[PDB]
Amino acid sequence: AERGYSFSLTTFSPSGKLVQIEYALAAVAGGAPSVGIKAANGVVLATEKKQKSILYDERSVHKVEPITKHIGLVYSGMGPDYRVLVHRARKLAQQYYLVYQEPIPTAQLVQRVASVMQEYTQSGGVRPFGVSLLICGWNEGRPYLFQSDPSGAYFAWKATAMGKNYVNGKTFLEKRYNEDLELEDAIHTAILTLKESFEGQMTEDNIEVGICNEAGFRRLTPTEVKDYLAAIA
Amino acid sequence: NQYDNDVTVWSPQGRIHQIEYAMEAVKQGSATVGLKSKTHAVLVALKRAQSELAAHQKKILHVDNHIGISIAGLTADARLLCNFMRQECLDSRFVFDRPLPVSRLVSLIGSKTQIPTQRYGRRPYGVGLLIAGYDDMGPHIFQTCPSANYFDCRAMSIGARSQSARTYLERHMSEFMECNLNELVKHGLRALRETLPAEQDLTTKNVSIGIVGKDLEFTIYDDDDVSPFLEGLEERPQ
Amino acid sequence: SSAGFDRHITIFSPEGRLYQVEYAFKAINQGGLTSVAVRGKDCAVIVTQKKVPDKLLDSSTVTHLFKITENIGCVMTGMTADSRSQVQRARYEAANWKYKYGYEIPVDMLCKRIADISQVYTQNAEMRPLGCCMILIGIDEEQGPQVYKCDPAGYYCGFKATAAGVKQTESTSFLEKKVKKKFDWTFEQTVETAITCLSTVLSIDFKPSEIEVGVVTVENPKFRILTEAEIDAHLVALAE
Amino acid sequence: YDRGVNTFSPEGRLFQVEYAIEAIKLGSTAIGIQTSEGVCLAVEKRITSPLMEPSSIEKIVEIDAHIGCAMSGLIADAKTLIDKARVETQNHWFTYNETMTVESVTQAVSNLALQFGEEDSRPFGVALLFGGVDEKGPQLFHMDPSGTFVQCDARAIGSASEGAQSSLQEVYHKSMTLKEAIKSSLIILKQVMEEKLNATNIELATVQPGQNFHMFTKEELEEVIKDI
Amino acid sequence: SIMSYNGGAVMAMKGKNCVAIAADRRFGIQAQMVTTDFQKIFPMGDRLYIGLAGLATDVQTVAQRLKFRLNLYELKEGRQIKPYTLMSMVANLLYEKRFGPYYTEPVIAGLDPKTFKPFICSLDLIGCPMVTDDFVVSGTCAEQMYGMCESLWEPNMDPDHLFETISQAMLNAVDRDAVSGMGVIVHIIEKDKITTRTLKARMD
Amino acid sequence: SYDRAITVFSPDGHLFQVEYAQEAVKKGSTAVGVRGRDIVVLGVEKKSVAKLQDERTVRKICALDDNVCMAFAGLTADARIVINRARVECQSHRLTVEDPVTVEYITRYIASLKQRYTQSNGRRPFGISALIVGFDFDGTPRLYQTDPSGTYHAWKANAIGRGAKSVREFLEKNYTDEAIETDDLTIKLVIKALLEVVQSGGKNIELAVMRRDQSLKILNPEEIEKYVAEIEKEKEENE
Amino acid sequence: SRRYDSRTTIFSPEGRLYQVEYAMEAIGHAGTCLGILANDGVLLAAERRNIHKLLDEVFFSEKIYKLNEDMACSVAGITSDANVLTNELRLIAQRYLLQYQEPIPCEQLVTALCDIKQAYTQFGGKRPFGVSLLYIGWDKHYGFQLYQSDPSGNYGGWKATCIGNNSAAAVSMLKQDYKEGEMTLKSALALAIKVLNKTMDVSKLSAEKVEIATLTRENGKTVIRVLKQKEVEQLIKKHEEEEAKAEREK
Amino acid sequence: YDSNSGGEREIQRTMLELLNQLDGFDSRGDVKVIMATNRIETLDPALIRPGRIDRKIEFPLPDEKTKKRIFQIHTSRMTLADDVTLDDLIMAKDDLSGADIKAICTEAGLMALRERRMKVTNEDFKKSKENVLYKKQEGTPEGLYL
Amino acid sequence: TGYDLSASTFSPDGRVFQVEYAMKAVENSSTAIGIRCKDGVVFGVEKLVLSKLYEEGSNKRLFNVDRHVGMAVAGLLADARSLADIAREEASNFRSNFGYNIPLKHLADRVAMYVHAYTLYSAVRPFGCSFMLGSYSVNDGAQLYMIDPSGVSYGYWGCAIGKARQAAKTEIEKLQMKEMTCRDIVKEVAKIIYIVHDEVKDKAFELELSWVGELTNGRHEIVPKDIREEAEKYAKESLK
Repeated sequence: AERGYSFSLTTFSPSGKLVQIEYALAAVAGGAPSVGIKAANGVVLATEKKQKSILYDERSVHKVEPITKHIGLVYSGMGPDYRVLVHRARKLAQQYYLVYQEPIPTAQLVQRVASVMQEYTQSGGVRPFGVSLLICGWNEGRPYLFQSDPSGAYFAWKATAMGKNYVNGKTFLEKRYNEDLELEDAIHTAILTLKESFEGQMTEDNIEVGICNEAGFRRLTPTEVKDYLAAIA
Repeated sequence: NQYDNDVTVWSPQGRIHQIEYAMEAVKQGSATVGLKSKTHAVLVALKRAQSELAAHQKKILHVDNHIGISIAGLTADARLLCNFMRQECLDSRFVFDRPLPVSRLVSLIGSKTQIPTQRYGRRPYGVGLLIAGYDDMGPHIFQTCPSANYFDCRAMSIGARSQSARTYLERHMSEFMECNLNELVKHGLRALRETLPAEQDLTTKNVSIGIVGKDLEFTIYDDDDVSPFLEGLEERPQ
Repeated sequence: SSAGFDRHITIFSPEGRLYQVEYAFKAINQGGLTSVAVRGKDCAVIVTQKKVPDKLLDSSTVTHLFKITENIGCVMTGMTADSRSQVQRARYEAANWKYKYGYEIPVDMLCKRIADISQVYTQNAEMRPLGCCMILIGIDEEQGPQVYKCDPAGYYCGFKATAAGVKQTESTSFLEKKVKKKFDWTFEQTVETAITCLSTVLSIDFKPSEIEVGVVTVENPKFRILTEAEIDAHLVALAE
Repeated sequence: YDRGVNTFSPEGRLFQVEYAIEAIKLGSTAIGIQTSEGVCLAVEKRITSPLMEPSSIEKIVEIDAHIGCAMSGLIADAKTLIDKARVETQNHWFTYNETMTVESVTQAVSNLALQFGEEDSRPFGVALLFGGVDEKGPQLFHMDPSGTFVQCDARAIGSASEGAQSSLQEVYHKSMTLKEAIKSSLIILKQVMEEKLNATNIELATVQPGQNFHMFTKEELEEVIKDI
Repeated sequence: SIMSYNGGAVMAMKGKNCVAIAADRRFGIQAQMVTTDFQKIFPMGDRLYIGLAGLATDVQTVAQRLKFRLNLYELKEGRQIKPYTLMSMVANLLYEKRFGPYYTEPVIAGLDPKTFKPFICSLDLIGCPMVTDDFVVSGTCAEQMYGMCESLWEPNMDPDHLFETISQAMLNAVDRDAVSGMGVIVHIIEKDKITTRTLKARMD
Repeated sequence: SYDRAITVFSPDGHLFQVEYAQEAVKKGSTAVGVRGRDIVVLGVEKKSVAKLQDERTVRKICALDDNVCMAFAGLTADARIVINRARVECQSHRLTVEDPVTVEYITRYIASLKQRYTQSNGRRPFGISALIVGFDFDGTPRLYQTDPSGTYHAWKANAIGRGAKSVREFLEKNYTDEAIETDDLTIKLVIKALLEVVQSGGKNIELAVMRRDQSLKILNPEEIEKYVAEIEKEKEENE
Repeated sequence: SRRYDSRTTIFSPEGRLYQVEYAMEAIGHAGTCLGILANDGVLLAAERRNIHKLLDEVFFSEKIYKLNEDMACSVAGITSDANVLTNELRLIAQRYLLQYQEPIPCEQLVTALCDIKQAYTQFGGKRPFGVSLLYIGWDKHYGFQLYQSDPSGNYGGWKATCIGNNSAAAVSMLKQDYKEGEMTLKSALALAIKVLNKTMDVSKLSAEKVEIATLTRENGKTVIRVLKQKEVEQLIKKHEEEEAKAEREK
Repeated sequence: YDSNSGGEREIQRTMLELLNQLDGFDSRGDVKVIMATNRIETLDPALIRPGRIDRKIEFPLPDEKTKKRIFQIHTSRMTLADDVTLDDLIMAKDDLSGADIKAICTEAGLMALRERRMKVTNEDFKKSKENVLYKKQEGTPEGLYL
Repeated sequence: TGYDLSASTFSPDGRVFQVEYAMKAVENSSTAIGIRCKDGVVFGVEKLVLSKLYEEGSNKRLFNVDRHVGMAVAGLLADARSLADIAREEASNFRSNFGYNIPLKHLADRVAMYVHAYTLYSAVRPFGCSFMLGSYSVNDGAQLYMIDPSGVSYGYWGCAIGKARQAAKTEIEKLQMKEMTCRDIVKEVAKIIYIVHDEVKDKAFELELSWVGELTNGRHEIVPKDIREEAEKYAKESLK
């Protein structure tokens, strides 16, 4: 039919479930653990980066790639198609910034990106993004933490977790983390739930903790990571 | 059998069967023999009809003043290239105010049919054109195939069981270079008379003949124009 | 698992795995080459070789050393056909940054813009993934040299010393123990360890004319490589 | 083993073109006749139920004032070719101040005979009977869905093209007058129709240089009927 | 001139806790009047207005095209519209045609949705934003607008003195000058309530 | 496995997406219609009204103009497409050359548009049909039909849907040439086919009659309620 | 590329649409909504499949998405798949206000969005929308109106709806409740409470898992009342006393 | 596929053997062959030629006349509490095959059997009918199957 | 099982079946070889004879793309003329924007990017032509490059494609090549050309020869048979 320009490859199962989009969740489950916590003043992110060989230095490749000065973010699962939407979000966040003259909230990043991310899944010939994005930041004085999925559905969680055994770390973040706590206490339980599936070795390069202050996002260097977590949590 | 589905697949022997299947359409055409001498060239085709009352389908048709051609195989893709054949003619006749030598002219047709033989979903062009034209160096006889390979020769024969004409040609085609137009046309039809079944004509209006020369403009000869060509000949043996 | 015609195109699988992409693993095996990257304090050294089945082989034309920028060169692996199409694209975006930006090129993040074009190759509907593997060095101001090895999955990768390929798996095993512990690296120390890390793999140890050792050190920042002269001297220096 | 339908099969030739020939089996047939005095053509509307209106479906349309035509198989398939061919002959009379006669219509349709394709669409299986009067007098031409134009003086289409032409090729000897072929066609017509001949069953196409146009008239259609 | 074709003057004056904006009700071609009931300033959002001086087409065109992008921003984000967001929303609209730009003198004076703090701004026809800490005046004659108000407006003006100062300012300008006239509408808005009064002007 | 072609078509002698679309036609809602010298009558049934929903949303008859009426049988999805399509077509026709072409322009529009709708790639044929209703100029009636192949044709009677609706057209042939000379019996034919067609509920039945050049209005349950009572009385007069 | 095409757009041999039949199986699952006739107002209620209490619920209206200050639409289906249609119809409703300056009527608003979902079904082989959402509003002509969208490109608009799975016991009860309109806006909401309490899977009528938004016709503001869940609990316990009063009969 | 058979073509070749048996060579008398299924895509164009080339049947879904004649005739032997009227039975549920009309009547006297013979509870009967009413009312649309 | 369908997809063994079928597709064609001396580059083409077939000096695979460059091609002839026009159009772009001789290195690189690109897409198909590129200049010298359908760009002093005889390139090392002046080279190659490729397979054949170098002052043309005539003169007496 028609051209061959990559019409949609996504069909509906007899039960109505998505075919290749649900398979992208397996890459999220087969990915690396990433956690984040929305409590009180700001949002705190705890990711996991471990070198497969001793020749890898974590000082070059950074897991945290903040979209805006006040907006941080992390990801889970799969890189190649991740940097595509990242830089796309850098170009897309400018229309709201140029026309409306304002440090665009994370909620608008959720509405615009997930709409294009859903349109990307609707477009065939290309594999859907296997990346689950945790969107955070500070807007209107009250921060936010939002979780997306390969299908584009956006949720809101106080303390969320993704990757291997994400349902087990979600219950720990449901119990150990409740109501709201200070960013210092948020970093504590964010590393404890990350040390769940983590190996028996935790150093400055093994875990990196991002934090979104009310003053705007500030990415902590591995220095402060080894100072607070040594002696993790 | 799952690896034979598409066109892009090369055979285990390394050949694309789509060109070979287009070669079948050229073989099913009428028997025709183009030829040239060292002075004048003569091409002969055969007319076919589906029914008795149906007028015999013409093959040889005039395009350029000094270039006559026959046709076989797909008529659709032929008439397409036919409008493209008129184009390049009037092109050099307008800008350059001179005709196109058949050598570099057919090189454009071979490249015109290269794209449809490559891209997926495109089809080759079954083509029976036998081109006879005069540049400054004299006549030339080329051939046309869906593989887009034209070969310069003195004579060739294509169509149904036309290989029998080459067998008559290979000895005679070397001796047909010195003969003037008159006996050449009747010796020309002597090649195609074994290509038809020997038990029937071979009438006047079922055969196509044309003649072109350096100073002679190509004119289509058919029906009563073949009567002087068919007269004064000997019948085939038994 | 596989269902339908998914075997005949480039897309995901019923289990979410990949076939085409994973068949590019052995796409380097037909070339049968090796490249190992070693970086020092102020220097970075690349080691490569070539096969000479016939005496008609020209050293200049079959040379596997590719020079992107005067300051920054590169090297490839696998089939050399897919590598050359990526050579001009590495030169293209280079000249784009030299023109527009006017300085020493994204010594760190250049692998992101290259892998982006490399991902477009993979992300295309029907097109060849181009399994050629890109390897770059780098030069920055007071950052020391840099080493980067990119793979044609569309991602950026680079570190101090990295070796990936057919036999490069055993080469990194020696580099893990050789670097640390704790040690420093000088000019000739990185050149001498370029063979020893491969010495854990094969190292037939024959005339150096076939092997090509890429080297970049900061004195004059321009990348460059000698011809046949002192490379053999560095080969006899490491063996006492 | 269906590849692209355009791909020149193992035999080999186009699938859809080979299929479109069978599309003539689902529709009615006609009978062409040509003579020095004029060209007469007959058809059958194939009325399934009396609810069918005779003037609603007509198998004979006149492309140019002096040039008639006959369709085959479906209706709307030819209707796109029919109506667009009327624009052709009219622009020819604009540029050259003379209408296309029986010839330049053929090459006009022969150029578009196969325009179909998948990339860069579907060929019609309708056969066309081209009538008219050129400078050479009354002429009738024929073409097939395959695209090759071959001159057929008197041609029949439809599923009866096999049988109707077999006896028709014998009677076309030049010693036959036009009036003898008129009543010779209705002999084959009453054999190929299951329903008794009535005013709504069949129509006639007759074009002559002197009598025109004509086209065809009304109530003269019923005169050839009762004579069956 | 282009702005003098339809004429009109938009005078927006900020008070202490409130803000006032005024525009004449005269609508006519050149010196010939058409109707005095035409509305220039249109309501935008809640407790926010916009002044417009220029071709009556760009008055209706922008205000309707602004209403388009107005809601679309508010429907995506339930929060309000802000005078800053609507300010550059006109600037992006006036910049859609660089060498073809619409001819208008937009004046946006509206209260902050968060607090009672008023805000005033005025934009060029090409989309150039401009803000003042006292008042923004746009109209045919700039001599009576800048001359009077500089000797009239005060740093702290309550709604009582704010409306009466611009009142006599329009009375002395219309009864003397020519172009403007035929009634003037005044919108004085505060946090508690919205007040709209129409000044008396000559009918000739 | 699944082995089939699409377009076109099959050596077996029948098309695929065309005559199979006729199954999506015959399965459509049962509807009838007739033509007359003054008042033309139509009908629709088998809408499966549950009495709990609004009848105006399920209405199967629209009007491009007061002169020409639209009657279609099939799914209501592609309906508004054609409604938006055809109304703009008859609009742009109203725009230039104010006097419209009579009955041969509009009947060949949807027909030829549907024919080329099966022609170009990336176009899926419609599985619905339609029958034009109205009155020709100078007091003549007009009716035609749409075919999946795009062939326009004029019927003396409209019979589609189930076999029960085909009897409504059978009863029209029993009126011979003269009948009916009163519009009362012509409307009663729909009230009589109400029992025969569908479930005989007296609900899904809807009709409108256009007398000469007067624009028709939907029948209110007064006239049609009075003509429903005479339908059973007229059948009792034959006993 | 003919074998790789699964013929999504093209029909099934059985006469049904092959892609749409598997599409509406997701509508029978996932989203759950309801509608009923009410005088001088209209009510909407939905139950979340996200109802797990670990969410922040900072989105305020979620399944209730409000397209315009005067109009809301209850969505059943995938969120972001619907969010493409939300802003689209929101702009279609906004472009209507641009060339008109008058609220968009509900009739042509539904037929405009259903054609957008239909375009992908008829050609392009694109993934059709599996989102079926409701419609509410008011016009000066027909007044209160209710509508529904179908994946095949058809408007499922009626004066009542069953979406998408449960509410079963209340469904047949709604046919016994078919008495048309009333208010007392709290009385019509009381009827909606016995629907949510009885027919819920865990029952108990969880207040945090459901949200009720009501549109009150007002001239000319047309105030939409969005309940803050503080007055929902007293509305829940309002009819629970009436439901306990209804069982006093037998 | 079951156990070691095939799968795929071997299930087809035993059906091709089902042809060669039934084709068939050589059988004269009867053995009258009658085949039935829910949906037949199975028989090849070759298999239908020997049989059945004459008569194969299709029964459309029943109408109000058939369903009333289905249930009244099915209940001619045995009714429930007599009194059964078929006017409101086919009018209430619209529509579905006469299959489940016996099932709702199966549970009708079954639920009344808690009273050991005869009784009808208005609040319970319409509540028990709600289970089957919703069962068909879950999948009501198709479509608009049309 | 169908892994050879799409040219954009890999194979279970990790290579391109479309290229593997394209490599042997050139082998079935008649032999076309090439060699380079010090001041020149030599080309050659074999013309098979079955029945007649046609006029001698027809459809010769030797083509002239540019002043200093030439084409010795093998495989399907129509695909070669298409690449002949592409190389001609590419040579036209260089003589236009610049106006001097196109270097043979980048001229082969432009075609290397083309032939490689058609193998990447399943829409188009790979090339069944493996040709030879060689040139000589006063400021450049004699170079010869071997291009393969896979898209690998490289060159040796000599290469052989077409039929599998390959014995015609064996005697070249038994004779003076880089030392000779390219004049006598023409007749020195043709000795075993006649001997090998025995008459059992093909009864008759015909040989074409072309040369470009210093004696022609950079020009490329087919060496005539009458001048200097020593081409086929020494070839008939060298068969023993």
